[PDB]
Parts: sequence; structure tokens; C-alpha cells
Amino acid sequence: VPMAREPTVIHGKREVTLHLHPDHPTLFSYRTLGEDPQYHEEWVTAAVERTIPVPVDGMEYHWGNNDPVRLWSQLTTEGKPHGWPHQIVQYYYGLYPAATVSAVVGMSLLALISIFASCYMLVAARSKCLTPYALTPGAAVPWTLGILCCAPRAHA
Amino acid sequence: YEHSTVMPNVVGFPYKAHIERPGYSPLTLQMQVVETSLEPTLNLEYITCEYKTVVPSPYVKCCGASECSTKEKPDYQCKVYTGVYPFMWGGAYCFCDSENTQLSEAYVDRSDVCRHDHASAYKAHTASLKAKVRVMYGNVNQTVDVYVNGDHAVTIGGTQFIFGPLSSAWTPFDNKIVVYKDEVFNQDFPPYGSGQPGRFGDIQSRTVESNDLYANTALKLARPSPGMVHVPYTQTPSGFKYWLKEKGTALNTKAPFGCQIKTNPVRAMNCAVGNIPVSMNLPDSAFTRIVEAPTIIDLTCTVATCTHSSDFGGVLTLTYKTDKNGDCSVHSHSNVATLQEATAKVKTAGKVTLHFSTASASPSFVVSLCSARATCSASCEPPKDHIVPYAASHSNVVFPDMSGTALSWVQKISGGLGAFAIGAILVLVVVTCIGLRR
Amino acid sequence: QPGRFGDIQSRTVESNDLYANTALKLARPSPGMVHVPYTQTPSGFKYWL
Ligand SMILES: *[C@@H]1O[C@H](CO)[C@@H](O[C@@H]2O[C@H](CO)[C@@H](O[C@@H]3O[C@H](CO)[C@@H](O)[C@H](O)[C@@H]3O)[C@H](O)[C@H]2NC(C)=O)[C@H](O)[C@H]1NC(C)=O
Repeated sequence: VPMAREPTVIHGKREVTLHLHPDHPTLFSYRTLGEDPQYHEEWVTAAVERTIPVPVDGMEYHWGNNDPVRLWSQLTTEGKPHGWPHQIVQYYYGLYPAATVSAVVGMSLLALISIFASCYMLVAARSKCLTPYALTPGAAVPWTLGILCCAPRAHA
Repeated sequence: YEHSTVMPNVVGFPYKAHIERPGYSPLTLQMQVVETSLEPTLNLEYITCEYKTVVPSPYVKCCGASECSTKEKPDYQCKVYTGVYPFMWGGAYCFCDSENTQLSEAYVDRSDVCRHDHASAYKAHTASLKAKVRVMYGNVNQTVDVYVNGDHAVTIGGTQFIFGPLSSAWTPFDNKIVVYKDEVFNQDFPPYGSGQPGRFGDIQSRTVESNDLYANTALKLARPSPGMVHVPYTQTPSGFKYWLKEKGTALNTKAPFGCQIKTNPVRAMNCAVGNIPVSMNLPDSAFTRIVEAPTIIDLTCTVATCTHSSDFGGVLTLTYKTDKNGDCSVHSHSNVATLQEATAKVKTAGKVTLHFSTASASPSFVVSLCSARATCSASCEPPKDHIVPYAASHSNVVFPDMSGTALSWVQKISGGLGAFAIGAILVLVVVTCIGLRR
Repeated sequence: QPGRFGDIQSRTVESNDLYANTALKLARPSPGMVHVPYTQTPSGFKYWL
């Protein structure tokens, strides 16, 4: 029996593009060799071009009467680590682009809650400390007036 | 000397185990899985193949009547037809013009080549895996073939190994299996004695060389057309052939974890899942006394380059000082980084260089040669290439070190915010207690 | 590139130089024969046509 020709392989980001040139109807199949595979079989009759996923777990394809060929992806990305904080997030979004956004949103929300609570506590403390002196026409205690920025800058 | 480890069930992974006896120099064993083989237990249910219809030549009774006789044959059919007036090449026989009768008979059988081309229906349960492991240490290579259940012990160089039961109980086969030639299908076949015409199992035989046969093929007979001898009949086509043309997929092309399904005996090869516990018992000749080993002090390590690729993409330089030239046993004490070699020649010069493989942005792991220890920290860059033809040589641990750039930024920002909040709370409490003290 | 338009290129019709990139690869002959096996991606001009 004959041996099919080696297809042309073009490497992408978690993908492979195969150019397939048959002399006669030849069977092409592939699978992703992780926990939940991605099956596919087909009878290729004309010169075609296929795109197949290659996750970090790996992949293999069987083309014609040839032996099956296994290919593994590599932890490559486009952000730049060890740089500014806005590039680390790009780096960790290029690979694992589903938990990075969730973690960043959670952290940002937590920081916002903390800063709002702190500012609220300062506001409440200043109101508490200024409400007694504000029921009598009294002096602002320029030593107190300078240290704490209250409503009257220099008026009493 | 008893020792126990846990090593991954992946073929080609360089596992290295560190055995560190208090009175002796540590040694490192290299264990590798050359292949696995997970094989189930099978109970043959029956055998299916193409059928063959047997149609005997008819019995025409001239000037009379005939009566049908029953027989004990699979899917047997017999009938009689009255008023026949058959013909031959030379003339019409059965001289009585209209007082004649034909006996039509037909039944079904197993085909002539059923012992060469047939499908087997099985129930599969209780898988048991073998394995083949290559073990090397000291100056012994050498590969052994073992049963992965804690009930088989092998001796390599006087060391006694038991490879304990697999971590998982996962099998790719379902309860019911159909095997054809070199192909295995997860199928739910009909039981014996309840097959249907036109589908898989229309004829069922208990064994290749059995004598019984159960057939259900919807055979019928019809009247011969006037003036000729042919025994007409109609029947549903074979269910085995329509199964062959439309069985659908397989398990060879579909199984998870990338494990090769083979048959005779049915097995699933190199099917990477789980962990293998290992228990070992070493003689005293394996170890070396602490006197003839080199003694090394003042150990520090620095990384020259790091790039978290699948290969061994990190290089590490390690400096010390030694009294005499010798040989030590290195080991990396975390699975974040995997070293390449297990022994290193130490010389008076005071430098050794080691190659390791990692998969995280910033690893931090402690490395030891002989008795010393040191902490190695690194800043690692992604690879430029997208796709490689070989498997990962690391343990796929991705969480960065707590002292890495990113998570140190996290600490700085969180600490600043926490200090601000603490100051706010302190101001509030001071104000409240001032109000109370009055 | 092999298999596509322009896998072989020439400056003019009568030019003595030629660029070819067709993925021509030799193979091991089978036992007891004299035949020179090889494999090669089909022409890109025919595919373009
Ligand atoms: C433990 O034993 C195994 C098997 O005896 C050793 O592996 C063997 O290593 C040799 C030397 O590299 C290999 O020979 C070479 O193989 C290449 C492959 O293309 C070939 O081109 C060369 O002409 C040469 O034949 C040999 O194939 C290889 N065998 C296996 C089964 O892998 C291993 O090195 C030993 N370990 C130690 C630490 O000594």
C-alpha cells in the first residue's frame, strides 16, 4: 500500500495549519491527547488546508498510511514579565486568559473597598471631633485649625 | 533501609529520588517508565458473522399432494403451494395439468469463513496494569518488567522494589466491548437470544466452534410464478455487513489521555494518568561511608540564564570549597524545577554547573550537592517558539515565588493600603477614647 | 513556498538561473530493488490553475 505525502505544517499560537495534497482519497484524523479529547475523522479527496488545535497537553494527527505524529504546544505568550505592573497582567493574560481577568477584578475591587472604608473612617472621625465645638460660638484653636482642615479656614 | 516515594505515571519523565541516610552520603536513584499496559478481564458473550442462506432444490410432486415436515434448524421456513405446472428445457413435466404441489424450504446458517472474519462481544471489568521501568543508580543501569499492584517485588543490584497500586481507578473501556480484528468499540450490544434483523447480532453464536446458532433475519417465502422452478424468497440483508459499513468511530481514535488501544490481548498502552507509589529496601552496600566521600562547605548558587521552555532551559552555577576531588549526588528539593543530572564531579577549583527545567516565571528551590544546601532564585523569560515535537520535561507548576516581581508588587500595594487603613482606625479610636476620657 | 504559486521562479523565460523550493526528500530503497524512492509536494502552478 502507498504512503501519503508529508503535509506542510505551519505553527501558530496553540494551532497548526496543515496543507494536504492527496493522489487519491486518503483518510485524515486527529485527536487532542488530554483528559477530554477533540476527535475528528475525514476522507480527504482534493488538495485542502486544515487548522487543528494544539493545547499544552498535546495533539496527534494520522494522515494516510503514515505513522501518527504528536505535537506539543509551549508556554509562549506576548506580555513582558518582570516589568511594569501593566505588562505582568498582559503576560499572565496571554497564557491562562480566563483566571487572570477574574483575579485582577477581585483584587481591584478589594482595594477599592479598603480605600473607601479608610476615607469613610476619616470623614466620620472628623465629623465626630468637630460637632461638639460647632454647637457653641468658640475659637478654632489656631493650633487645631492649622493641623486639621475644617470648614472655616480663617473665619473664627 | 526502608524508603518510599511517589512518582508520576508518565512515560519518559526523568524521575529522581533522593535517599538521605543520616550516617552515609545521600544517593539519588533515577527511575523512568519505559511503557505501561492496562489490560481488562473479558467474558466472551458471543460471536457474530455474516450468514448464509441454504435453499435446497424444491420437491415437486406430479399428480398428487405433499405435506410439509418441520425441522429443527435456525430460522427455518417451509411451505407448500398447490396448482403448480412447472416446465423444463425439453417440455412441461408433471403431466397432470393442475393437480400438482411444490414444497418450498429454506433456512439460514453460519457462513463458510466465520472462523476468519467475525466480531466478538465482551464484558470488560477489573483492569490490571503492568509496566516496564528502567532503574539506575551508582553504576547499575537495567530495566525490569513489573506488576503495578503492591504484590510484586523485583531486585535490582540487591535493592528490593515494590511498585504500589495506581492512584486512580480510571479505565477507558466501558462495561460492554465489541472487538473486530484490531479495533475496539464501546458498544451496548443486544443480549444473547434477542437479536434483531438487519442490525448487529441478527445471528448469534456462543463460540467460534460451537454448534448452536440463534438466527433472526426475517426470512419469508413466496409462490413461484407459473411455469417455472425457482423457489422465491425475501430476506433482510446481513446485520454484520451493515454494522461494518456504519459502526461509527472507534476507541483507537478517540480514547482520552492519548493511550494506544491494541488487541490480542485487548490493552491500552501508555495511558498517562495517576501516580505510582514506590517502596524500596536497600542493602548496606548501596550507600557509601561519610569518610571516603568529599566534604564541601560554604555553598551558594546563582542562575546564569532561565527560560521556562519544555526542554532543560535553565543553567545554574554553584560554588563551594572542597578538600579533595570526588563525586557528589545533587538533587532539587522542589518539583517547581527538575534537575537533569544526579551526580556531579566536584574538584578543587570550586565550580559546578547544572541544567534544570522549569515552567514558572519565578522559581525558588533549594539545591543540595552531597551534604550542603543552598537556595536558588531566578527570573525566567518565556520561549519564543510556539510548538515543539516532544513532551514537557517539568512538572507544570506555574505559581510564582512569593519574592518574585509580580507578587512582591502585590505585597507592596497591599501593605501600603493596610497601613493607610490602620492609621485611619488609630485616628478614630484615639478620637473616641479622647471623647470617653472626658 | 512549496505547493503554492511561485514554488519555482525564474527571472525571464531564457534565464539560466532558477529558484526551486518543492520539498523534495529522498527515501531508503526497499530490500532487493533498484528504484530511488522520493517524495515531493506537487506543483504549485497546477494548483494555482
Ligand atoms: C542505560 O541503558 C540504555 C540501553 O542500553 C542506554 O540507552 C542507549 O544509549 C546509547 C548511547 O546513546 C544509544 O545508542 C545510540 O542510539 C542512537 C539513536 O539514534 C544511534 O543513532 C547511535 O548510533 C547509537 O546506537 C542506544 O540507542 C540507547 N538505547 C536505548 C534503548 O535507549 C542508556 O544510555 C544507559 N544509561 C546509562 C546512564 O548508561
